[PDB]
Amino acid sequence: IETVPVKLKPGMDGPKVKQWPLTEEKIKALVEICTEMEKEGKISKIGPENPYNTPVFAIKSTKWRKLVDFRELNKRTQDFWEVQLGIPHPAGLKKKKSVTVLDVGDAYFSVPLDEDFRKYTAFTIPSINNETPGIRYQYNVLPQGWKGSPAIFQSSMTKILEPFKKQNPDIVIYQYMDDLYVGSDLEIGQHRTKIEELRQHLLRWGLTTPDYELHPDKWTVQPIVLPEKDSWTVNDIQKLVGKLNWASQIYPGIKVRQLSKLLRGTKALTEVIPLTEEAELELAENREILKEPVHGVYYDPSKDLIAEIQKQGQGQWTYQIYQEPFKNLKTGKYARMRGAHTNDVKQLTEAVQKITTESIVIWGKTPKFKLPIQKETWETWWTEYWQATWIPEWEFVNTPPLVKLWYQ
Amino acid sequence: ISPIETVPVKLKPGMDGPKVKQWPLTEEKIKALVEICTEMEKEGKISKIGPENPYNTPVFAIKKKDSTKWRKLVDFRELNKRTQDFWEVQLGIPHPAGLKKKKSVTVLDVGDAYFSVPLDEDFRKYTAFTIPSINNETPGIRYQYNVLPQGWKGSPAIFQSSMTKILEPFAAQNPDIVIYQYMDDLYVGSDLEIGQHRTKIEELRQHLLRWGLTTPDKKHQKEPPFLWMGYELHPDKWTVQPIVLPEKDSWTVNDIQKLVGKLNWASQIYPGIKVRQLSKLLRGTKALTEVIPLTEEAELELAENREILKEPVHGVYYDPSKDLIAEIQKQGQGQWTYQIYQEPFKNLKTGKYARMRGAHTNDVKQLTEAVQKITTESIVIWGKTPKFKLPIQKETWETWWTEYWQATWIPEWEFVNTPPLVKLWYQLEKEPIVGAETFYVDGAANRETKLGKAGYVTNKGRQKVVPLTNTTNQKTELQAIYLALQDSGLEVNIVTDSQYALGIIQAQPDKSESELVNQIIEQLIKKEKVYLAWVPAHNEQVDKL
Repeated sequence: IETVPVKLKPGMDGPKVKQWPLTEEKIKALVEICTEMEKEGKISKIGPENPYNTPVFAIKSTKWRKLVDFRELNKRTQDFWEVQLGIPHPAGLKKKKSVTVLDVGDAYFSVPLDEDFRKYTAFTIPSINNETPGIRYQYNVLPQGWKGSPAIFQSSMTKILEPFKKQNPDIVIYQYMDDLYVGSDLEIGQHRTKIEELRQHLLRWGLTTPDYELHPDKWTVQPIVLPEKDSWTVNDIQKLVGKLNWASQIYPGIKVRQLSKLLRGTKALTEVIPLTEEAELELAENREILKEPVHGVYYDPSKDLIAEIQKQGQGQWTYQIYQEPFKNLKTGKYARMRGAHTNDVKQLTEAVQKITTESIVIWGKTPKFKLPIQKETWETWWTEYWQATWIPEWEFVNTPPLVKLWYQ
Repeated sequence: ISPIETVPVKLKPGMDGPKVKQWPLTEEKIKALVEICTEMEKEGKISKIGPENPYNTPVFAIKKKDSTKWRKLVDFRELNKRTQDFWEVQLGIPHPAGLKKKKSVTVLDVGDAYFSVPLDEDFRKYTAFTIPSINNETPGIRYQYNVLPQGWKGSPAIFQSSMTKILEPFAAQNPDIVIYQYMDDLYVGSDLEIGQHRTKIEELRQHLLRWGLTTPDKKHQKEPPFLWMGYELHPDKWTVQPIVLPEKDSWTVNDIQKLVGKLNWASQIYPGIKVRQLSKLLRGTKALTEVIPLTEEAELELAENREILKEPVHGVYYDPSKDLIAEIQKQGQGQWTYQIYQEPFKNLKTGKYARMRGAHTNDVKQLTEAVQKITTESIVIWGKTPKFKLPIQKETWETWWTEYWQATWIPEWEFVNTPPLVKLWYQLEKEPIVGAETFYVDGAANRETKLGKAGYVTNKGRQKVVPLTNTTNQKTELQAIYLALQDSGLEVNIVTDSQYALGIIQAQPDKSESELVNQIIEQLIKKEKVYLAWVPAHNEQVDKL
């Protein structure tokens, strides 16, 4: 098998991202892994004549896995390799009643990587206390985590999958970087049986796959609705008017002036202003407008997806995925159900993963996150709960939402 | 040179090699240059090729070590600009608190290191230089390099990997001895009976010499304690080489920079050093040598540092069998101090955290930030994270992090009862207060007029308006809340159309670089119950316009 040649975007230079420091445990795990991989031909030590680097990490699902962070190489090459070798994203996958996610990254490691390109997969096992130079490798085979890998392999993957796709014309199969998403409208039992059939079929053709079934029938944009009380106060009216005014940014037909006239004289917060018929008119019309979806909300495929997350206490989190402000493409809520077995960063990591999975199933792209967390904290601990082969882009917000329960 | 395998070096893509002018120099300089040049050609460091090479780099001749011995050196700027990049020569240095006591330590400085490593052949043509005789009216002689030239872009990294490869065989035959590398030095540690350690040092020396690398054959190592990168490394302790703090009347920008630098450098092993008021001065303007008068606070800080500093303090080395503790104390004005130790009599090291960003800061959020900075530092230095000793109650912390808008991780930590304890000094109500007066506050200013007003109207019919000079919309927005607090009982509901004020106050800050906000803090601490609610503008806001 000869190598698919990989010409980067013209003028692009290779990744030069510094390596993060790791604990001793994870450095030893990386040393083990890489010594095995060098033994198997998959990587090779490199000289100082190679100036590139790309971070590595050790994650876990009981022994250590190595995770390369190829985000820079991805932008630097595959923005030409979503073009030259793109994988079309099936708009039908999102509609299937069940979708299972199979890891098939182990395939790539059989395929040699183009000679002239290997230099850019360089990584460094770091060393504690700067005591020794750091161990320097580059890949001789298609690396997991690189977007070029499944692009190069998709011919092989299409062939391997053809018999199953003939036998099963309704099952949807989409390959994003290291996983197949397999969607069916079967009973969970029949669906799991057919997933196992695909597993054994992949194995009959020599694809190992290890060994948790998501359902995209959720509501697209969860509609937020004002509280329903059997008694209203001045401050209840004030929160209600405030929450209705902020929605005016999204549904512009928010008709609230009967409520502003309902709290007209300077009253104590605890006083209960009665429900005017004008007031109940405004309130019912506004609930009605809240039931309907937004207008003009579409998915611009030229642009990037943007996700925002808000912590809600008691282990609850809310998120919105949008491309322009207030034109939400999807909204949801995550809740980790484990008392003292989960903490904030565990929850945020699991939520970021769930949002990225949803985003893939729905659009084939991943979103850039606006994470509510101190940059250095996340940089230190995000690996401790990360169970995914890919890594979304992200950034860190420092202004808090003064709008918390405006989302839930 | 050496039988070492060269590393292939190519020029930057689509670049040619240097073709730079060689203006003639002093005849004396040319003479000394030819002397040393032909002497190092005899040693194979350089060769002489005249005819076909179109490249050229300039040479200079000076006398910095006047041993009746001049020195040639080459301005490799235009060549360096055209050679490829390399693997970044190791950025950073090992900190002494992460070193482990080895029963014996030797330091070996490698002599004329770069000139003993060969240069990739097909690249040598790009190091060519020339020597003229008489104003170029008679031709000159042209040389090129066979080894890593002094101060060329690839020299240090290529040297480092050559050295690593030469070490590998000895390291394989000697697992019990440990060799760390730095620019020209080897640091060899062992826990062997001293005679064995000396025999091993001579074995390593002969190894290196057989690879072409000379090493001090004397009672080589400048003995312990070692003066290393601004450090004193003692057999069982480390500290910083002494720091002289000058006494001067006037102070320049450069001198305050040097002082703040020496102080922060000292702060890694001397506990209690502060630099808040010293660096406040430089943070003023971007002036480069402006004569900045010293202030009163800066001078007390300098006195206190001077009193910490005239007495010696040391650190211990790391023992991986004994666990790792970090303890944190507060100082004041967002300054925090900490110690990393394994036993409470001697520290591995010390350090300070300064709340730099955020004019509306919080004690608990800052403490978190300090735990973070320490955690990163320990992952770097020791490869694990400390167990923390923290002056905060568990109920305090669990209350804070559960209500805070960000997600925050809190490693294994134990409360310490040392003051000044870290607490939260007030908490707004979650819901309005029955039987408590409601204050519709608002305030206003004019951008160009710079005059403003601030006031309130209450459900009891109480109204106040107060005028203010040189204020902003935001400052009067906070002043209106301050009025409501001043004029209210121990339970007060407050209503503002200023999302900025709600943002400030809801951040539960403990101190500010703003007198007004500190007065609001003292009021909120004084008040028993305060619910603060927000509404938008367009109430009482129109009466204070």
